[PDB]
Amino acid sequence: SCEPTRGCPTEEGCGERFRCFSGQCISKSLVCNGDSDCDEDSADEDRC
Amino acid sequence: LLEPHCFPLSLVPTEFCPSPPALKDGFVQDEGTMFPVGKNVVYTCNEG
Amino acid sequence: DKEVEDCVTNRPCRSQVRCEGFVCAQTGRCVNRRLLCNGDNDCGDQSDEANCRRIYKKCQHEMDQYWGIGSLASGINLFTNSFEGPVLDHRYYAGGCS
Amino acid sequence: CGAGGGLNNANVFHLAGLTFLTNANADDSQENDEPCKEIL
Amino acid sequence: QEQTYVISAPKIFRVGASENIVIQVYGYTEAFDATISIKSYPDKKFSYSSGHVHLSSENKFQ
Amino acid sequence: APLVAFQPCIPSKLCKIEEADCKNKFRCDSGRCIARKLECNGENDCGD
Amino acid sequence: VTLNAQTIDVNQETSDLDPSKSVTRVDDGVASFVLNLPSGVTVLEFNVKTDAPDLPEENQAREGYRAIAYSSLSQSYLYIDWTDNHKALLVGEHLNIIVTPKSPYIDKITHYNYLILSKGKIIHFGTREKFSDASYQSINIPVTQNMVPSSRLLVYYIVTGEQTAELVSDSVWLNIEEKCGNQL
Ligand SMILES: [Ca+2]
Repeated sequence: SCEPTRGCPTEEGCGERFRCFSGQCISKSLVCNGDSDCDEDSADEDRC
Repeated sequence: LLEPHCFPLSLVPTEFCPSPPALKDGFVQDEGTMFPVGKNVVYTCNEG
Repeated sequence: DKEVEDCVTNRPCRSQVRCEGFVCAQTGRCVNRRLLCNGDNDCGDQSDEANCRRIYKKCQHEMDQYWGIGSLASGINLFTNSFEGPVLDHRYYAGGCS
Repeated sequence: CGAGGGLNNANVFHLAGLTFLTNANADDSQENDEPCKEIL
Repeated sequence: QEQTYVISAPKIFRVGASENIVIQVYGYTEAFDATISIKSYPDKKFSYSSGHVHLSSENKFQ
Repeated sequence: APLVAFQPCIPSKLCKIEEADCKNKFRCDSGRCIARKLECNGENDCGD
Repeated sequence: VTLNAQTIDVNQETSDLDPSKSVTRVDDGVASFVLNLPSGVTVLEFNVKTDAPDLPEENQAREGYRAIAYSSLSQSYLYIDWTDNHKALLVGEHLNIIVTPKSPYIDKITHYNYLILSKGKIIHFGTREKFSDASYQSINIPVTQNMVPSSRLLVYYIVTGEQTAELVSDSVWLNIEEKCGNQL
C-alpha cells in the first residue's frame, strides 16, 4: 500500500461520437448501420 | 507540458513575485499572502 | 468436509452493493437496462424478458454457439486437471450478434 | 436562446448559454444555434 | 467510469470580463486542487489567467 | 531498434484542408464523390 | 383560441387529449393552457388554431408544434418542478422551486447542483442534498441583486450505471423584478 501524490487518471468518453458499453467511441453514422460496429457489445444495434 | 496530469504535481506554486508596489491615492484590487510568477493583479484608485 | 451453524450477533453489515440496472428475481444477478427485452435470457431464468411492451431482436440469422464454448465456461481444479463447474455465463450475449 | 430545457444533456447547457467540459460522455461541440428569435 | 467532472463556462468568454468558471467532481472521497486556466491557442504555452481552486468534502467537491 | 519515432505535440497553426463540393457528384458518407449517373444506381457504388 | 394534442407513448400507442379552449388575455397577450400527459410520453405533437367565430375557418390562422422528452440514453432524468408562473419574483424573496432526480440509479445520486446565469455570466452556484425521505432540498436562495434584469437557472447531476455514466440536466428561465441595488 502507498498514499500517492499521483492522481488516478480519469477516463473519458465520446462527445459528438457515439459510445459503446466498453467506452470505445464510434461514429454516429454507424448507429443502426446493422453491422456490429461496436466490437463486442453492439450498442449501435440496440432497440432500432 | 502536453499532458501534465499523467505526472505528479506540486500544483501549489514555489516561485513568486514580492507584494506589488502601492500607489498614491490607490490600491491593489487583489490581496493575498503571496503572488506566484505570472499571476496578475489589477489596481483601482480610491474614491474621487 | 464441513460443519456450519446459525448465529444471533448484531454487528453492522454493508452487503447492499447496488444493482444499478435490474435485479434478476430468481438468480440475484443484475443486468444492464439495454439487455431487458433484447429477445434474450440475460437473467438465467428468463426474468429480464417479462412484461415487454415491445421486444427488439438483434441476431438476423440462427447462430450456433462455438463448440465447447459452454464447456470452457467452467473453472479447473488444476491438480486433478479437471473442469469442476460453471463460473462465467457463456450463454450471455450483451447485445452481441456479430 | 429559448425558455429552458433541451433535446439532450448537451443541448440543455447549450440552449442555456453555457458550455462545458466533461468526461461523462457529452460534448456541445456537436451543436450550433441560428440567429435567435425565441421571444420569452 | 466511477470518477467524473464538469467544468462549465459561458459559450463565449468575454475579453477582460472576470468570467466565473465552475467546476464540480464526483466519485471522490478525498480532497485535491485544480488550476482552471485560460491559455494561448493553438500553442498552449502562455496563460491569460489562472485560479488554483480547492475541491473538498467541505464544499462537496464544487 | 525501430526505424522511426513520433512524439505527441502542441500545434502552432490552424489546419488548412478543404471540404469537397465536387460539382453535383454524389458525396458518399466516407467522403468519396462518385459519378452523378450512379444516384439510385442499384448495387452499391459508394461502398457506404 | 383552441388546442389539439396528440401525445405518443413509450410504445406505438398514440393518444389524444380532449380539445381545449381559452381566450388570449387583455393586459398580457397570453392564452395559457396546462396539459396532463401519459407517464410513458415520448413526444407530443400539438396544434393550435384561432377559435374566433368571425373567421371563416379555412382562413382562420393556426400553428402546429412538437415537443420532445429529454432523451436520456440511460433513461435517467432531472425535472424542475416549476409551473412557468408569469409574474416576476420580487427582489430579495426566497426562490421556491422543487427538483426531482427521476432515475433508475438514485441510490448513487447523493446530490444535485445548480447555476444561475444573469445577463451572460454565472452569478451563483451551489449544491442540494438527498433527505432520508428520498426527496432533495429545494432551490431556496434569495433573489439577489445580480439577477434583476432576468435570470436563468440551470440544474444538473452526473450518475453512474454499472459501467456508463451520464450528465443529467434541466433549465428554467426565472423572471425577476426590475428593481436596482443602488435603489435610486
Ligand atoms: Ca434480455
